Amino acid sequence: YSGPKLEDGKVTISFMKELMQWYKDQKKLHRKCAYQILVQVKEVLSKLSTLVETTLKETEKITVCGDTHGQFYDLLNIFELNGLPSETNPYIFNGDFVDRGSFSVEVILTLFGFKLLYPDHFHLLRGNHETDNMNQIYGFEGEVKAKYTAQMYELFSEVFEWLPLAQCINGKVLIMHGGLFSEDGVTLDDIRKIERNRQPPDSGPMCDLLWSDPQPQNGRSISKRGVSCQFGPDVTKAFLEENNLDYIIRSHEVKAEGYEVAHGGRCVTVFSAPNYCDQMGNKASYIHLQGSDLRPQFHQFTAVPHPNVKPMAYA
Ligand SMILES: C[C@]1(C(=O)O)[C@@H]2CC[C@@H](O2)[C@@]1(C)C(=O)O
Ligand SMILES: [Mn+2]
Ligand SMILES: [Mn+2]
Repeated sequence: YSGPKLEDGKVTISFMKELMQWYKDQKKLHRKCAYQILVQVKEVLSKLSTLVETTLKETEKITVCGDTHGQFYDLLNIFELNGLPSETNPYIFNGDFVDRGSFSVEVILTLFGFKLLYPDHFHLLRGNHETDNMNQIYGFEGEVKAKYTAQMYELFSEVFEWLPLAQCINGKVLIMHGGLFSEDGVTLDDIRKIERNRQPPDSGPMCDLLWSDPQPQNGRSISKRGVSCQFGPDVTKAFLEENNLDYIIRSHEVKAEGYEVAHGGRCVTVFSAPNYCDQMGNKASYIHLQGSDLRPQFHQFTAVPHPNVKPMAYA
């Protein structure tokens, strides 16, 4: 083994640079190093609140990315366009890191590595795909079994259970993978209090955060996905008012331009997997927020080449 090695058992910036190159070249991180990253990141995530609360000073910025779905070469493109993560270039990845794309292992270990390196500036929120039933079907479990072992997969599953479910910036912008709730009256404190270290239930606030979608018409509808609901602009308005928020950013749906702003400004979708599954032909985007101006600034990007491995090859 002549690949990336942790230094004194810990992630460093040089390790991360070596790792990204190793992965670009289609090589595998030694199982012992992967294991160390997973055990250490479990510890880090398990100490976090279900609702991560982050203050952005006036001179600070943050980048918000939506679904990446194992599109590792596109993840590298994000970092090339927007800079590597650091204490002055923080990131939030809003769920759905794995499944569908066939470089899910490379995406997730790169994301976990950066979480370890910059724990206060590199944020990961759970998506509906960071779950066992989804991973069993949509590629990630197959990919981990192919590259490592079932035991390694079990560890990933345990780590995913500790991913926080939402993040609030400056008490003004709430970020979650899916969206808002099937019942009125949910508060930020209710979210804080969710016991998240589990597979999601098929109903209730944890399910909704990971699974719901906005709809343009007022009200709520039964979801076509078979779980959670669609929520209209009236739902969003009431939730923002009760919680003293400005707007929400969510992900969870492909958008041709990589983003959408619904509910009159109140419900933003960001989606960061361009040409999704090598077929959708969509642009992707990421968002910049600034401490002095939390209105979203969209930055679009398009797919880059990757090795010839088909989406879902491991599913
Ligand atoms: C189909 C998708 C998936 O994750 O299964 C994939 C494509 C759009 C979005 O990401 C999706 C609907 C989601 O679950 O977030
Ligand atoms: Mn998704
Ligand atoms: Mn999703």
